[PDB]
Amino acid sequence: VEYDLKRLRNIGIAAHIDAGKTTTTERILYYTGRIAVTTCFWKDHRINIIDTPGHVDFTIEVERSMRVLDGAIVVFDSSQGVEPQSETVWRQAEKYKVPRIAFANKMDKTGADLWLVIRTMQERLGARPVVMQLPIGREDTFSGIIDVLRMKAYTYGNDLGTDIREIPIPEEYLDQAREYHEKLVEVAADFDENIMLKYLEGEEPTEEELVAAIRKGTIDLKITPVFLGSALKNKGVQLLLDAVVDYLPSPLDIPPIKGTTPEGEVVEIHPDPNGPLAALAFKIMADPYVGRLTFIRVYSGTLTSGSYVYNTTKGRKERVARLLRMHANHREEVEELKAGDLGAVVGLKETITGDTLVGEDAPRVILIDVAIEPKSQALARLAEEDPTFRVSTHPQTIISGMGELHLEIIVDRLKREFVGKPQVAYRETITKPVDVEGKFIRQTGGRGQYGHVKIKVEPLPRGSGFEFVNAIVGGVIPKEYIPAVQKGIEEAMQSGPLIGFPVVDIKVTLYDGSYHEVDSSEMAFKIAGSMAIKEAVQKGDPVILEPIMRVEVTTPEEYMGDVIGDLNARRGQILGMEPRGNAQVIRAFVPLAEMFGYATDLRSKTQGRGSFVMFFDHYQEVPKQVQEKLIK
Repeated sequence: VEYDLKRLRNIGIAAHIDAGKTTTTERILYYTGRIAVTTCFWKDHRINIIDTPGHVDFTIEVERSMRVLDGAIVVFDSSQGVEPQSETVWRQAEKYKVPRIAFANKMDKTGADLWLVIRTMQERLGARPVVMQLPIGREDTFSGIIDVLRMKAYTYGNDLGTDIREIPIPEEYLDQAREYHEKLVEVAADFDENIMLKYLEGEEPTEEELVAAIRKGTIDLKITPVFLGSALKNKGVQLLLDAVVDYLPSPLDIPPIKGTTPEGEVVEIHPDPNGPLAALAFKIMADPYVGRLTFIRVYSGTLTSGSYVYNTTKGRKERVARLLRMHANHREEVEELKAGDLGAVVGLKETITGDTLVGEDAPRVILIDVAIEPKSQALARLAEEDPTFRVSTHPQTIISGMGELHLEIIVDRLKREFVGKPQVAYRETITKPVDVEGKFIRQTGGRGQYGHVKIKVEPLPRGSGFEFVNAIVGGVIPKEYIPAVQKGIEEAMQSGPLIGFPVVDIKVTLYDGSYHEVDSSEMAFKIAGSMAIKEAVQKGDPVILEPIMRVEVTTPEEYMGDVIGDLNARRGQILGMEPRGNAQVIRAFVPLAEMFGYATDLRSKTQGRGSFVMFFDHYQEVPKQVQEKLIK
């Protein structure tokens, strides 16, 4: 027992609400247990069920769940083979090379057709599905299940799990079974010479040889075993578990994690339990009792309860208080988890998500501007984990950042778990130097105020910041007011003359002005300060800056032309492309303003088998034809 880096099946049930992700989890977990990272045992192995995002899209969150897992059981809804949805989910496991197997769920629901799945998987995804098992009974008849590798049936006696008897294949499926068993002994062959030499001879091979070779190829991305059953009817669950132990890679099967070490250089973090530790923080979940739980993954070394760790990605030092293994039914406080395994280190503050946690003796290694925004309790927690969004100032409630409506998730991680105007991040700038002037002649009723400055606004290199300098010689504007001025100015850059966005990249030089020996004030040189600007922005040929992005749309070659065409309409600058195994990805530079709704546009133009992703690339003007629209 204890541990073996070998007996470690780190998995995630990559699916969707519907395909039956949860119940494939509920049911898996129910059986282990008898005979954000749950765990348990199955026939000598520790199975680690690293919860997956499963909200169809949204990558950074999806991605994270993908680089911390090893297998990936993709469950398709039998009633419809690769429904557009399951495809992208596949696509994610594709982009990350995630070894996987597949479950032909709902194998008793009307639509039910194993082959419809295999057919589609072979067609649309273009993967080489092997055929591990055959169902007995049809859809609303679905009783037993035929294992074509060992040649034996499993007749589930009911929709509970209170009955199950191994049986010799009922002769009604003797031939069909025997046909598929041979296609199997044949795929094996591609992967194991020794087995082919026995195929060419009618000499059936060893079960190991078979199951072992089928194992090599899966872990190799050359095939994708397929199993079938029914979660909510309790047909095929156990077998799905043996599949996991049977063909999924353990931590030493995958390829070692690179990791940045200073002096740069990227290196190899292997799963050595007797070496210097290196962990990663992937998920944080506040706990009602015990509180803020950090969910780690131990890449190198061993982590022991009560140990001083050091968080490379943040400077802090941390005392890993105690440790916890979440279980379906009972948390499990433990004394140490060596490289390969994962869990909860309770008591951590300062440390976040995506953070590397080394040892105080180990060698230290580190393993967007949020451009869109709408309008006490909540926001602090939803800020516990999510180094992405931002609680921000501005003229007044503005959750801000990242991918369209991931904002909305915060909204349903708010008003559910706990508006309007999703807009772009424009800026404003002058294009030609302008020299100006402010004045303020008030009587305020009884106390005369006065302030008059003369300035010179100029364009500064895109990227340069703000610039204030003084030309006032031997006071004409008494040294005391200059600051009231720099502040009227500093307020003006909040809301540009045009569309009212942050005036940027300018060089304000104060050079002349005037004052009254008693009528002046501070609030008078702040007023004229904030006039000298607004005028001087609307009088230096004001522009509007905006976020040209960098998209990553993925179309199976099938629509790959009306995309590169509609993409074009997006003021887009397609620059390159590459083929992602099956389909093809076409990167581009589409001006952020041109993309709201885009989810849907790509949905349509491709039978929803399309997925884009975008990361803010930069700023640059927008030509009059746009600015003229924008300013209207």
